[PDB]
Amino acid sequence: PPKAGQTKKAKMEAANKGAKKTTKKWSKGQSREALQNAVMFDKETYDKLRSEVPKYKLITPSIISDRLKIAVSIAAAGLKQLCREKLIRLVSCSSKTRVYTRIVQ
Amino acid sequence: GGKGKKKKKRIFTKPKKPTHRHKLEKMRALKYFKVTENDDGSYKVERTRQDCPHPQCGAGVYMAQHKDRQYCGKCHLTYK
RNA sequence: CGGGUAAACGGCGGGAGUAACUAUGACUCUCUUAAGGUAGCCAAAUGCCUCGUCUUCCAAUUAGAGACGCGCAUGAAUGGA
RNA sequence: GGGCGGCAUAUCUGUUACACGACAACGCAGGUGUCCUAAGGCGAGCUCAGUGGGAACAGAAAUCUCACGUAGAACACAAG
RNA sequence: UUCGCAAGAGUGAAACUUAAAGAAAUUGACGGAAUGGCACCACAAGACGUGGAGCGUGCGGUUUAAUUUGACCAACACGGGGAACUUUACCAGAUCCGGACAGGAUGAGAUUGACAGAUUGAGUGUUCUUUCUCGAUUCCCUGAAUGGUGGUGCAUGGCCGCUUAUGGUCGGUGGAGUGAUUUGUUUGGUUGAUUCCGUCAACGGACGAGAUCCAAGCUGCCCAGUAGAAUUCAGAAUUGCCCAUAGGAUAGCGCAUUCGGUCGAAUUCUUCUCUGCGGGAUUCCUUUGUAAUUGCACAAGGUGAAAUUUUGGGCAACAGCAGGUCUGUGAUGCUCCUCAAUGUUCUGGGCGACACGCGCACUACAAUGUCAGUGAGAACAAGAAAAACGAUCGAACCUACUUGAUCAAAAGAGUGGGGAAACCCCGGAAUCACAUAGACCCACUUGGGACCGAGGAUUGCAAUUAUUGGUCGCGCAACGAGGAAUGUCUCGUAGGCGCAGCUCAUCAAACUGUGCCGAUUACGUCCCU
RNA sequence: GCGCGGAUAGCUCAGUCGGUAGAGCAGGGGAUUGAAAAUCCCCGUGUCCUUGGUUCGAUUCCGAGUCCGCGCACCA
RNA sequence: GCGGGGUGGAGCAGCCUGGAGCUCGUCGGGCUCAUAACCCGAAGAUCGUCGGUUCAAAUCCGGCCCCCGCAACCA
RNA sequence: CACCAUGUUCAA
Ligand SMILES: [K+]
Ligand SMILES: [K+]
Ligand SMILES: [K+]
Ligand SMILES: [K+]
Ligand SMILES: [K+]
Ligand SMILES: [K+]
Ligand SMILES: [K+]
Ligand SMILES: [K+]
Ligand SMILES: [K+]
Ligand SMILES: [K+]
Ligand SMILES: [K+]
Ligand SMILES: [K+]
Ligand SMILES: [K+]
Ligand SMILES: [K+]
Ligand SMILES: [Mg+2]
Ligand SMILES: [Mg+2]
Ligand SMILES: [Mg+2]
Ligand SMILES: [Mg+2]
Ligand SMILES: [Mg+2]
Ligand SMILES: [Mg+2]
Ligand SMILES: [Mg+2]
Ligand SMILES: [Mg+2]
Ligand SMILES: [Mg+2]
Ligand SMILES: [Mg+2]
Ligand SMILES: [Mg+2]
Ligand SMILES: [Mg+2]
Ligand SMILES: [Mg+2]
Ligand SMILES: [Mg+2]
Ligand SMILES: [Mg+2]
Ligand SMILES: [Mg+2]
Ligand SMILES: [Mg+2]
Ligand SMILES: [Mg+2]
Ligand SMILES: [Mg+2]
Ligand SMILES: [Mg+2]
Ligand SMILES: [Mg+2]
Ligand SMILES: [Mg+2]
Ligand SMILES: [Mg+2]
Ligand SMILES: [Mg+2]
Ligand SMILES: [Mg+2]
Ligand SMILES: [Mg+2]
Ligand code: NA
Ligand code: NA
Ligand code: NA
Ligand code: NA
Ligand code: NA
Ligand code: NA
Ligand code: NA
Ligand code: NA
Ligand code: NA
Ligand code: NA
Repeated sequence: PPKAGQTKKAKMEAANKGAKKTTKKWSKGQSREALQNAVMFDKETYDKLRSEVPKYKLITPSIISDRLKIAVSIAAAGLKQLCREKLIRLVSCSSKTRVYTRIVQ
Repeated sequence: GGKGKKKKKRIFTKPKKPTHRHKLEKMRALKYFKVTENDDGSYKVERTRQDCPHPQCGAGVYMAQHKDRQYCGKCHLTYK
């Protein structure tokens, strides 16, 4: 075995006692600002969804959340409602993803 | 750690146990029998030691006698 | 301001560690200058300590000579040997 | 002695200094050449330094509260 | 001592020290010398990681009565090494002789074994008190002998690993050298190849390479009551007008579809499946290609299931290494212990012990996601017992079905089947899919489960140092993609995903295989090794 | 001649001036080795200089010192 | 008598209140067959000691203990 | 044409 030369038991003991914590953090990280997204609709936010969200060429739950500062869970819920009232039309659909667009005229 | 199969030479605290030697009783069968004399001159002998009841335990073999118990060598059954 | 010039006047460092007995320090670290004293020479008419230390000279040597050199404060035409 | 040192060369407080005032030394202990538009002026409110009992994080020590507190604080800088 | 301005030049010892110093050639090895090739245990173009976190595991240290020990590219999930007891080799203690045999002293009383009380960790005759039983098997002591996971792998055998994954190695006779040695075995092209063609002081051979062998893909004969299929009769089901809570896209335009429980019959057959010998592929075919100026070949395309060692393995020469193993063996020499044993059993502990450092894994850091549903769907494989025990079978082994169930999981039971193409099994694996109109919505958060608490069940002679599941809590434990460094890899491959076997009474973060989903990049080079 | 500073393990050198003995090297025994060097682990050490006040007691506070270092001793 | 200095284990800045820096050394991990060199990180300070000032002292004001200089002349 | 130092003693 590579038994270190001139290494003491006191040298050993002082090595492990100083080996706790210290060296770490090999990544920069670059922290981000928190996203304050509302979990329920306000009166003015719900008014924007019924009026401003239509006549958008591309409509997506993640897009609407980025506009109205709301959660995607309720952003998707409002979009499903706007389809029930035929204000927007659904172009691509799956379990995980829905794409909507404005109606013609 | 220690050397491979090196003699230990450990001290002993307890006294050494001697080996058990069989204590020999001289003329054993003379003690198991008491000789009686009949008026015709013939001698009748009856054993003073009990017989172990179990047929598997020595049909025709004797049974010990202590002050507190009575047991046998073969059947190992004891009476108190 | 920018160059040259010391046979112009002149000037020519300090602290610490280190070799398998122990001294010592070839070796290394560090602070530093315009350059950090080179070849030599020396208790020299130049050494304070100092009547330095060793050898020699005497019966006895603060003297003399030969050595050594941490040289208060030796040293190169302020010419060195 | 002079020189080197210092300054006793202009000047403030305490002590020497002897209970009026005055008093020497290169006597002792320290200061002065500055600083302040507020650190000047006035009015009004308040009480300081410290302790003690208590109140999350709170611990000797952060802030709140009640008492006691003759100055034991502060008044730019030496001292009275 | 002579000469020289000096620097020096001429002449020129000894004491002492030493077994070689030298010369030229040979074979190796080495070169920050040259030439030609090759290899992702190399790089290039990249992939996915490891190095950062938690945890499993091995290694070193520390600790300890002991934390048994080997190994330091080619040691470190390696010793098939996942150790509760055993294993087990270590530590604290207690038994047995498994000291055969020979020679002596006892001896038909040599001895063996023991209930009760206590000695003890032991309702352990170990020993002791007290006796009974046994019987010539044994005890006493002298030599000897045996056993040992004792030492020594630097005394060895065998086996293995490595040099060393490349193309290497060796005689005979002849030639050349005084000889080691050389030629053959060489250069040119080619090839993975000392593979071939050509040349030739070499001619003939031998081994390795290739061939052979085993699995994959295509196919022939054979073949089925341990594999299946298609029809025909019957018996049952849907049946046409229907437009989803918003309902898009995607085949149908003589007889309409289904129904492995409808456990229904009959007939026919080998399309799938099973497999012992075969076939099939070799540069075979073609370039106004490269090369050829003979050749050996090569590159593109064709034929084809397969197009270049077809793909993946197995085997693998000669020389070695003081490589590993004396911990596989009744493999072993020498040596060590040998009756309070280094033998052998039994009890308990340890191998796991934690300021720390390292190898290899596992799980992650989330939305190309986590949960809760639903669908369709593999392959390799394993399954029970004796000169024992019960009445030649029957129980151990693996399962399916039912029940438990008039209410959690894990369980627990009953019945039946399977000696394994027959039962499991129509093998309902997980990645995966879902127009699921499902929840979450960027946060150390429904990510991540480390750590810990209480209940309960199972395996075992024994669960404390949690053996392992299952339930509810903790989750405020790090971890938000990882510095310098560094591993493996060219196509059904990497990466991902499970499954079986193996260790296994109980326990896979392991290995050995297996199939599933399936790429990026390169078709090179000698810059690094 | 006087003043100052040192006398601690076998050697060298630390020690809160008042409870302190820290070590390195030299030795004995193990780990490693094919045997060694080297390296690591475990063990034997000690008031100095002499009296007093002894802080409750002294290398550590005083007196004497030895024994060694380091300075300095008419005037013209 | 006059002037300057004690700062991580070594040498040396900062000494211009609110603070300790540089090189080496030490430790951990890399590269290497291994050491050095080299690469990536870490730890280590009563700023001699005793007081005072200040809201606050390496840093300002005094005492002490050392270290280094310059003076010590005419008799 | 950047930098690239070293390897304790005997014996296989
Ligand atoms: K001058
Ligand atoms: K004389
Ligand atoms: K005022
Ligand atoms: K030669
Ligand atoms: K290899
Ligand atoms: K270990
Ligand atoms: K055993
Ligand atoms: K061998
Ligand atoms: K070869
Ligand atoms: K010849
Ligand atoms: K080639
Ligand atoms: K092989
Ligand atoms: K061989
Ligand atoms: K050297
Ligand atoms: Mg000189
Ligand atoms: Mg001189
Ligand atoms: Mg003179
Ligand atoms: Mg004279
Ligand atoms: Mg003289
Ligand atoms: Mg002289
Ligand atoms: Mg001079
Ligand atoms: Mg001069
Ligand atoms: Mg005067
Ligand atoms: Mg008066
Ligand atoms: Mg008066
Ligand atoms: Mg590599
Ligand atoms: Mg890790
Ligand atoms: Mg780590
Ligand atoms: Mg290799
Ligand atoms: Mg391994
Ligand atoms: Mg286990
Ligand atoms: Mg044993
Ligand atoms: Mg054996
Ligand atoms: Mg060997
Ligand atoms: Mg040859
Ligand atoms: Mg060879
Ligand atoms: Mg045991
Ligand atoms: Mg282990
Ligand atoms: Mg539990
Ligand atoms: Mg294993
Ligand atoms: Na006022
Ligand atoms: Na001469
Ligand atoms: Na040669
Ligand atoms: Na690469
Ligand atoms: Na990583
Ligand atoms: Na010949
Ligand atoms: Na020949
Ligand atoms: Na042996
Ligand atoms: Na190369
Ligand atoms: Na020797």
